[PDB]
Amino acid sequence: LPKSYDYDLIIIGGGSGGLAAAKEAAQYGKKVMVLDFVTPTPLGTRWGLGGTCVNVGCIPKKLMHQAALLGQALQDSRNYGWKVEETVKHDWDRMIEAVQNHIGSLNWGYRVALREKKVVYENAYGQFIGPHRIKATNNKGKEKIYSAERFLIATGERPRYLGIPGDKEYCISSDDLFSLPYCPGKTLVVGASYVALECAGFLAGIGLDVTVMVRSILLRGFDQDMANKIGEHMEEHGIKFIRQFVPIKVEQIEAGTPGRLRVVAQSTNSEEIIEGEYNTVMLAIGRDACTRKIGLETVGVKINEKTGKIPVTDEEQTNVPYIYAIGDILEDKVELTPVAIQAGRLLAQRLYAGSTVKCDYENVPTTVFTPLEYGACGLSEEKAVEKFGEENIEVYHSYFWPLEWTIPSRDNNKCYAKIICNTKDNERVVGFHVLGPNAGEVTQGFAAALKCGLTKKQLDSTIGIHPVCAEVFTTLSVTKRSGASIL
Amino acid sequence: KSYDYDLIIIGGGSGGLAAAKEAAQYGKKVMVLDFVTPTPLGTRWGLGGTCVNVGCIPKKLMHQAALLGQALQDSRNYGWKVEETVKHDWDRMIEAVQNHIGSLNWGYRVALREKKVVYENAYGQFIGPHRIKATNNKGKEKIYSAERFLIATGERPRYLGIPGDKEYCISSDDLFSLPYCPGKTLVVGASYVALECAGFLAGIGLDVTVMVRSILLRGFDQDMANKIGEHMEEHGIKFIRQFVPIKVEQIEAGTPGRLRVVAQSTNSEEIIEGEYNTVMLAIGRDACTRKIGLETVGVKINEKTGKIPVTDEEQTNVPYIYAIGDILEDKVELTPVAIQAGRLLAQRLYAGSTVKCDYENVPTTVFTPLEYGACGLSEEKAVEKFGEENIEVYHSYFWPLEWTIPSRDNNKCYAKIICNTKDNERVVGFHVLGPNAGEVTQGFAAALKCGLTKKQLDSTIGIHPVCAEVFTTLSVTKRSGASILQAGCCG
Ligand SMILES: Cc1cc2nc3c(=O)[nH]c(=O)nc-3n(C[C@H](O)[C@H](O)[C@H](O)COP(=O)(O)OP(=O)(O)OC[C@H]3O[C@@H](n4cnc5c(N)ncnc54)[C@H](O)[C@@H]3O)c2cc1C
Ligand SMILES: Cc1cc2nc3c(=O)[nH]c(=O)nc-3n(C[C@H](O)[C@H](O)[C@H](O)COP(=O)(O)OP(=O)(O)OC[C@H]3O[C@@H](n4cnc5c(N)ncnc54)[C@H](O)[C@@H]3O)c2cc1C
Repeated sequence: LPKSYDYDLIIIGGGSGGLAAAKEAAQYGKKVMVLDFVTPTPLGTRWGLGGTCVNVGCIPKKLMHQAALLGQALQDSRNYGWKVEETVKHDWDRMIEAVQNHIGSLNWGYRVALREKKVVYENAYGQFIGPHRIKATNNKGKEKIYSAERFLIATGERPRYLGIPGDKEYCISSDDLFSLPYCPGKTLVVGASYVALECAGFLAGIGLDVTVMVRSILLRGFDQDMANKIGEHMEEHGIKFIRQFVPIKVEQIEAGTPGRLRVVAQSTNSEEIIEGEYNTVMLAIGRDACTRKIGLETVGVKINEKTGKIPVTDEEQTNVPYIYAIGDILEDKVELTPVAIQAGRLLAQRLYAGSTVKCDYENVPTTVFTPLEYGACGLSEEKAVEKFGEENIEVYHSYFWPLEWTIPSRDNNKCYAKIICNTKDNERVVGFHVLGPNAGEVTQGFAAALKCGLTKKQLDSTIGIHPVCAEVFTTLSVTKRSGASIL
Repeated sequence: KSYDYDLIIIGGGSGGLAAAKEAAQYGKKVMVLDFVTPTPLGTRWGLGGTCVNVGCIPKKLMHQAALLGQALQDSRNYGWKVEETVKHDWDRMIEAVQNHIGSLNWGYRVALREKKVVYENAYGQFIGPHRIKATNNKGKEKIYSAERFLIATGERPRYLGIPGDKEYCISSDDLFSLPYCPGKTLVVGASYVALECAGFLAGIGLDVTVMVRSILLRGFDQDMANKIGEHMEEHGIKFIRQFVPIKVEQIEAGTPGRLRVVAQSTNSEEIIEGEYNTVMLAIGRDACTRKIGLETVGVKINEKTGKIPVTDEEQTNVPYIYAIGDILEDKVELTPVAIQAGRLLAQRLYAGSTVKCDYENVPTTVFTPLEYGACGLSEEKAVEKFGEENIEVYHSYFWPLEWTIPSRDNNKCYAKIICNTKDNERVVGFHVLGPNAGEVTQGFAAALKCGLTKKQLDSTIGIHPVCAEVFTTLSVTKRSGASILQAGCCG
């Protein structure tokens, strides 16, 4: 009668948002349970507690990015006086081992964090079966049913495939790459998402022959001027591109570790068809919300059956009152770990602690870890013009050259900076974009500045820090309208 | 009213060249005098100022060489097949650093020619109202008149009045061009210069020691300072605390030679002595305001400190004479600040701008082995100004993803913001000890210019996985008592 459900809250999904909400909730003394299960990849790769970010996302992605940056660091050191050979060899295996070992340490940590906070953790797949009731199936098949006063859906997504011959059977994806047991060799990454380019990037940085087949534009959604510059930088530094082509079939010329596959691709506007041979073929074309097979119908949760995303209120509530959702699965939000975490944390506070602070998904900063990092926050130049009108938007930009690059004598005028201003609003800074080293580190603070209503005037009154990249933003004086060169 | 120039600028450094260029842009006739008086050992350098030749630029570049050494070690675990120990070539480094400086020197000259600014490589001194004498290198003098003057003369490495220093010791001015590897070195003092150089020299593979009179980094937050101290000590750099040297003597000339430093305790009658190959003096700097005939024109300066008191518009007591840069009294001794002032000043005069240079919450970064960025009040200064009870301090440790594979330095990086509870917990102080601290600090500075509040900070989302994000989620205050050991195995 008065709440005798099994738990005050059940969380489907032990990833970024999941674990965040779990911990926050436990802190206010609620009986919480977290179900987390990892469904193997078509090739049978699986991993521990943590979510996408910990095992197959940010964490390992960044670390390999770093291995690539360090190779560059080995070359840069020659001119600064370190006596190193001109060509240093890299060991895939040694790397993966190290990365997987860190991951393992994180898996275990999350497990312990849960135990310590008195949160029950079942490594089982969940699916609702009826109001306030869920079924959990473990790895052996054994099932059990639990009731709970509320539910949080934090299930995340997974690498999408092409419906084409040979993919699930021969191709790998983000899920497999970070634990690959052999050097991928001549690789072909397919798609032009953040993931696509980031991986093509580190793969090239560690010495492999890489090619990237794109269907249309690079980084759809991101500022196109910037994207194109990332493209250009990648192309100038190894990575080869095949533009306007989608593959139609992949066939195994020979199994191995790695083997040899042949990819047959077709033009997206010609009847032209090509074919090439590669050791590995990574599919990085998009990801699919894990919202379909969890029996949402039995409980009444309305999801956009088209996209897979779960519409939700500004408080992360679904149509069904006692069921909430956060994370990648949300519809029209931001598909990033910190967001998932913020939502999870604040939601729990809103329920179990009287907080009334809603997660703010506006001008969420982001960074794409391509060989030349790109950081960003706010409107792209396109989306800015559209929203306020070409006439009311001023664009201040400038190239720049990292002091650290002068001795090695490389890449002058590749790094780029631009802010977007709203003339109708005291030249408010509505867009912040930076292409260059340590882009994430540079962007974080300017994000807190946009949350404060940074004005070009106030920016101009800030003094830069010399000599560091980030200062280029304190002295932007050339506008794009003007016409002046910044080259 | 028939003067030779609309403006004469003494000093072709950071603020000098900035005002020069800005003024020329509004079509005024401008002249810049820049002369470099050698170091007791006779080192000299081109156009540019302290920062270009013997400051920021070469300082950071070497800091970088030290970081790359660490990058070489870090690369092994990420799979790169590198030796355990790589040797460093001092000569090759300096040649490269000096080559960049050179290109910068030339650059600045061309920038002046192109903007139609007259450059005289001569030392200047006022001789009487609106008139100055310029003495070149050979001795030949000339006199010029101008409707207004800008004093942007900067400072120079200060010495100890003690036996053997000017004769056997090097300073920031010499180090960046040193023609030989300094070998076992002893750095005297604990200024940011002191620590930064001790830092890179150690990072490059040298035996380094640091003799300190009292506290490290006087002026900066002490909790932070101490942490840098501790980090340096734990990573090579040796320290001798509470000791000032009393005499330095050459046990044997050479490249480098061998010197013997004799030092006296600062609270005991104890005296010690050690032998070193080089001895760098980094105890402070002196304002170049004394030998420029300021009396002949009436310019009033603080005769004690050497600094020139000035208005909020950078004006001296003498209306047609202005001053910017390190020289100023109670300002901020940083290149970007000199530049801002110089630029804005020229606009105020020659363009009707009414925008004054804002010296409040100027961000800064001490490039020690573990960088330290900062902006606004220190914790100490915040407490004093608003009262212990009204100050809340949010802090946390953090561990760079980049350092996990090489498995090193867990919980060394540290972050802390100071808030004023009486003012919607405004963020009055921002301090971060970790990699790329300048890059991390720059943006939060623009935030403080906007009145960033802890609430607004909390509403900002972090970028993952990046160091700077630790600031978006500070929940532990110092008052509370909670421990902040953030990162063992997880969270
Ligand atoms: C290659 C790659 C790189 C990325 N890089 C970054 C980056 O640098 N920065 C950033 O912010 N974001 C990055 N992301 C995105 C980030 O990983 C996601 O935004 C974040 O992980 C979403 O957290 P989540 O909890 O909502 O989804 P998830 O983290 O994926 O949590 C989902 C968990 O739920 C489990 N699960 C699913 N269904 C069930 C069920 N029915 N029962 C039990 N358990 C279930 C899943 O197996 C999974 O472990 C990256 C993603 C990828 C793929
Ligand atoms: C080792 C070191 C590291 C530093 N690192 C940093 C850093 O990382 N970031 C930062 O912001 N700041 C740094 N600084 C401080 C920065 O260099 C100064 O704040 C800045 O250079 C001051 O510019 P200025 O024009 O006021 O003086 P200066 O730049 O030094 O310009 C002075 C010029 O005037 C010339 N001159 C002097 N008298 C005469 C005369 N009578 N006639 C003709 N010419 C004359 C001098 O030779 C000199 O070239 C550092 C300083 C040092 C010493």
